[PDB]
Amino acid sequence: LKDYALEKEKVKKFLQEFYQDDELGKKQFKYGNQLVRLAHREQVALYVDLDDVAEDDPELVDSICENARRYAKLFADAVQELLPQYKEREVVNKDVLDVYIEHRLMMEQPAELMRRFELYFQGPSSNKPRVIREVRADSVGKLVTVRGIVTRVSEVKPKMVVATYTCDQCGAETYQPIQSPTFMPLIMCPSQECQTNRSGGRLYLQTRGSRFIKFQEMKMQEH
Amino acid sequence: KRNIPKLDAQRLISERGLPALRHVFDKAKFKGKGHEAEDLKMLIRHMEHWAHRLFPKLQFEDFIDRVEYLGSKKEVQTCLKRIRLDL
DNA sequence: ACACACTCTCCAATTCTCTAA
DNA sequence: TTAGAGAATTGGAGAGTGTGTTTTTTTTTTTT
Ligand SMILES: [Zn+2]
Repeated sequence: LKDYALEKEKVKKFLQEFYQDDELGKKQFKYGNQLVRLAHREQVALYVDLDDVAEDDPELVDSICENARRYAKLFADAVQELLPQYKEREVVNKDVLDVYIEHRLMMEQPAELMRRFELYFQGPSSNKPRVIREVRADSVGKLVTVRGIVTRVSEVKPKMVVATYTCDQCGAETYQPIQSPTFMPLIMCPSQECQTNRSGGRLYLQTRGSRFIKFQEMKMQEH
Repeated sequence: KRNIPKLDAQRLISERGLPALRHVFDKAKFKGKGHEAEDLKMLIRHMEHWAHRLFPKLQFEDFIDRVEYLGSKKEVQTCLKRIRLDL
């Protein structure tokens, strides 16, 4: 397998150096500009285009198309590492969830809780759309493109991403990142003071601190 | 295994015991004549607060019984002679 | 895979007894 | 007189084991 550290540096190089002959050929480095907007919280999602990557490294594009999930995580971490370099400005406080984070910083002075951006791939122009019948089991885990008609859509629901608890006795806080479709919550304090004294303090979950994302379910059908 | 915590003499003469007691009241204030009830409430409030530092497992009355029994031991007298007068 | 009910064990707290401070 | 050390009895902290878990065809009475 590849060294994902080397791949991380290659991705950083792409973000740092790529220009699409952009802004009417003025070569203003589209992804650098995007990183400025992301750093100043002007924008949330970032759609990286695989046709741009193909100009420098088609083998990287092929590496992405199979086992896409690894490269999703990789690109997200690369963007988080590069974001402070494109910052120059202090942003105004505008969200209760971030007021909690600000209090947490003030008291301190995991990264998943702070990572307020989304990263998605726009498919390479080589890949023609499949019909819903041709997405067979040899395509598990691979990036695909599909075409059809929508039949049903749900309302938008809050989906849990990381839970935040508080302890009645010791005044500390704890975190629990969520990935599977289900989880089991915490009960009793794992901090060293409570544990060593066996003082039995309980954990209360805080909807003012935990992180949520907009989630919706949909169905699509053959022509 | 079975590392059960309990309040013995060495824990009682530790910093959160008598030394912390000696320093907790020098910030307090009391109102005196005709206010003895309120002063007692304040005193007991600080005492329950202090006791919870030393061993956060027992109720306050049970803790007082343990201290009343444990005060008999020579180990706390070796520290009492320092707390009284000076080290 | 994740919850009741039951059985069983070993560690060390509480008291008796003898002894010194 | 007051307090600590060595020996005996007993509680319970903890581990292990066993078990449970709308949508189609056909008849019968009474409404038409
Ligand atoms: Zn705690």
